[PDB]
Parts: sequence; C-alpha cells; structure tokens
Amino acid sequence: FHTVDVKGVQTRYFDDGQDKDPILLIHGGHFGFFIPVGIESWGNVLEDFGEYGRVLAVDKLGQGETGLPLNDEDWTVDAVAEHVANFATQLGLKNLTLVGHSRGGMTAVLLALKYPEMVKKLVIISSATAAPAPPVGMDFYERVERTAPSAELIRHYHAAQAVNEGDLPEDYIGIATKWLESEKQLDAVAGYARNAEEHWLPSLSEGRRWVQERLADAGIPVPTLVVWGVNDRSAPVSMGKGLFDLIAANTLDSSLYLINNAGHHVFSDQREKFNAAVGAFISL
Amino acid sequence: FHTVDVKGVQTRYFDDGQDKDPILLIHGGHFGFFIPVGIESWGNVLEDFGEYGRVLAVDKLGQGETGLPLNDEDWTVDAVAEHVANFATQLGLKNLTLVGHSRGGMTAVLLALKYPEMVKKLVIISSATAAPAPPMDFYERVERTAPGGSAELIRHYHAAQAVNEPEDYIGIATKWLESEKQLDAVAGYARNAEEHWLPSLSEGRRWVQERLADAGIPVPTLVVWGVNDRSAPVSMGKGLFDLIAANTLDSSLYLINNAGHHVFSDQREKFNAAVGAFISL
Repeated sequence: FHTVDVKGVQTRYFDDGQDKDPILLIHGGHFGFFIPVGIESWGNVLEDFGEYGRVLAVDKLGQGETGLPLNDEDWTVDAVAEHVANFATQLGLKNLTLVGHSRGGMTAVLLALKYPEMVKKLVIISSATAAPAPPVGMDFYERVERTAPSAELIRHYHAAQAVNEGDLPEDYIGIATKWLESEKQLDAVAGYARNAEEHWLPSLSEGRRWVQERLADAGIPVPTLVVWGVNDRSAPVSMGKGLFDLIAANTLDSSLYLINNAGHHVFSDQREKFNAAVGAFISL
Repeated sequence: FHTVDVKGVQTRYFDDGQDKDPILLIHGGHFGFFIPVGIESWGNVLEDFGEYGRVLAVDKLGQGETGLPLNDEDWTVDAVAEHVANFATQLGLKNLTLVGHSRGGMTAVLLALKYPEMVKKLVIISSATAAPAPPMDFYERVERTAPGGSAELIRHYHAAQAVNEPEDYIGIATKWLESEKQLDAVAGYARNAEEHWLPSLSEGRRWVQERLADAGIPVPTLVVWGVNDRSAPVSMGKGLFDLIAANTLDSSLYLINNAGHHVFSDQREKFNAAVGAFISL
C-alpha cells in the first residue's frame, strides 16, 4: 500500500494503479468501533473490481492504519467525508465511482450530495444510517460483542454476520488482530468515549436528517445503485427497501439490487453475483 | 420471421441465429386481449441480447401470427405453457434461458417448474400472476378512456403505460388490431373466459405459490421490475420475490427506477446490463 499526508493526517491507501477511471472503495465501521475495519476487509473486491476500473481503497479517518482526527471537533461524519474528499483531491481523482459499504455508504452519499463535480457514480451497500426504521427487529452488535470469548473476536464477528459463510484467511486474521491490539485502537476507543455524546452522535442524527431532507428535495445528483443482501442480520432488508424508496423519490437514475442467501457482507457471501451486477452498473 | 407446425398449430418464431446457448423470449398479454402483442413488442431486446446468447422468440398461443387454440378447453394457462414447451421440444432447445414479460413471465415460471431439465435459468419481468394478492381496473380503464382507433388505441395504451419515453410494433399492431384473427380471438375470449381461462389463472397461481413454498424454483432466478409500473405495482414484485426467496437460494431482485411496465423499453441500457450480467454467470 501507500501512505500520503492528508491535511496533517497520515493516510494509508491501495491503488491499482491502472489507466482507467477511478473506483473509490469506502469501508464500514467507525473510529473507536469494537471491530477494527480497514482496506483488507474488502477482501477479493480489491482485485475483482480491477475488471471495471482503477480500484482505490482508503482506510477511513481513525481506522485501519490512518491516524485519528487532529481535533475533537473532527469526530463527526462531515469530517470523515471531508477526509475522503481531501484524499481524493490530493490524488487528482476525476471521474470517480464511489462504492460505500455500511457507514462508508453514508460517507459516500455525503460526498455525492456535496461534491457532484467530483463524482460520476454512487454505489451504496448495506448502509442503514439514513434508512427508515424497521417496524420491529436491532441489538446485533451488542450481542456479537457479548458472545465473543483477539483473533477469536474477529473470527466470531465474521462467522456471526455471514450467511453464505466462508472462513477468513489467516493473513487477514493476523492483520486485524494487529489492528485490534494496536496503540491506535486503544486511543480510538478512548477518543470515542471522550467525544461520542458531544460530537459524533449529534453529527450522526443531523447527518440523517440532512440526507433525508436532500432526498426529499432534489435527490442524489448522480446515478445510484443500492445493493443489499436479503438475509442481512444487522441491517434488515426492510431498511434497504425503505432507503431505496427514499432515494427513488427524486433520483431518477437509481436502482435496487437484492441478493438472496447473503448477509451484511454481500460481496463476501455472493461474490460472483455482486461482481457481475455492480460491475455492469459501473460499466455503463 | 420463421414458421413451423406445433401440434397442428401454425407457429411463428424468431431466431438469431448464432452458435451460442439459447435465450427464449416470451412476450406478455393473452389471446383476445384488446391490445395485440407479439414478437415485435420485444423491440431492441431481440437484437440487444445477441451479445449474451442465441436469441429466440415466439408468438404465444392465439397471439401474433400464431393460430388460435384448437378447442375451447385449451384456453388455459397450462395450454399456453405446454404449447411453448412442445415448441421447444420440436426445436430441441437445451441449456435454455427463459425470459418472460407480463403474462409471459407466468408461462416461463411454469416451464421452469415443470421442465427443469430443459431450463438453465429464468428471468421474470413484471409478472404479477403468481404474485401475492394485493389489497377501476387499469386495462379496462385504458380501453374506456381511449379514442378510436385503432392507431390511437395503441398510442393511447402506450401513453398510459410509458414513464420515460418500436416502429415495427406500432405498425404491425395497428394492422393486427383490424385483422380477422384478432376478432375471432376477442370472441373466443368472451366465450371461454369465465369458464376456462380465469379459473386456469386461479389454479395456476395456487400451484405456483404452493411450489414456491415447497422446493422453490429449481433454476437460478432473476426478477426485474419497474418502480413506476402502472399495470402491476412494485409491491407485487417485491411480494413475488419474497415467495421465491423463501426456498430459491440463487434468486435476485432488480428494481429499476423511472421505468414502467415495459421496463426494457423505458430503461434499455440498465436492463441490458443487469439481465446480460445475470445470463453471463
């Protein structure tokens, strides 16, 4: 991988680096989250999407191997999105296809809404931040954290959310274990404990309100695909269908793809289907 | 463009014809429907799918230029599906990708459930027949609010259906609308609907649902729907996909926004991209 200084934040990323239009992958999780998330969490997609463009993937602010925010005020969704935007600008990325999984999706949306000039296409995978609440379901992550005996924790989480499950390669287990036991993770947990109530959570609620407000106005200004696994255990499909209902309201160029026998990690559960559909979408 | 006899029935079909695995397109509507439907209604699809395989298409029983059912007891859904099946047997199609639209979808589904050995995979487009029952009738309303005719009827119908914007189809449908076969078909429907065809719909639906709740569809399935379908609401599509997903692991749903009942016409590029992707798996 590579490292670049983004506004004083040391930032790790992956680059193809083919002579094609860029595809930017934005992973899930958040700074201080009990499961460490990074570029390697994309597993095979890093390689596979090489068929459809110049793949890049960045560790988000305070995750993977990129440094934590330099300000308490930067423990916000806007600061994460801004970090990704500044990152893309530093590399001179132009005809960008944004691909966002889970919270990354949120990040992705926020970019597509705020910087249309930079974005050509938007792909949203299992992002429930702006999604309408289910009728009744939603304590998945608390349960997963509770039922864990740490490599064991990572293995356990993966097994917990998988539907067409496979076992994680030992290399990824090693990398993520290193993340989980790193000083930066400890600092990230302390930082979340310090800045959650004052900065992160309110920015989350306001982010949801503003996104939904935009979807009910002019909608997303770029072509948008929503991908969801039918058997998602942490982000129920109902939320995906509701989200897409919110999106189709004023975004004419939008689509919804639901894959059966797939969990929160759709790309991991139904690799071939995912690659085919999303690749076809990116390719037009 | 081609003609062949099927069980004593003059049947017209289209062939690509390439050295590729077959793709059988099944159009919608039914015999005696006030709007005549045929192969031409597939428009660009007929050519566009030449990339994903050997495209074949066929006018269903008592539609297009194919003949009417031989007896009145053959005005059933099963008769239509069996007609297409015997057509396939006579042509000997193996590794077959079935693509059905509207009522055609229903046909395809039956073919997928009765003859899995023949079918490689299934695509269902805007077929509400096997869908869960929803909570004035659209087509009756369209016919009621139409002017004469008959070009104005076809244009009124397509206007009533279109959301986001084939010449061959318009011309030929105008010609069919004033043909004798269409008259005979309307009379035949008027005669055999209440006794045969509608019960055939009820039973067909019941058996298909019951089959989905058992072992599900035996082949990989894609459901395609237009969000702004006037004739068959998206809720029916999502319901049908629920029923399918219950026991069909390899199943998928694709919802295209800014698209109505004729999805392939309203959003050609997206449709071709997704369905083509599915077929190339």
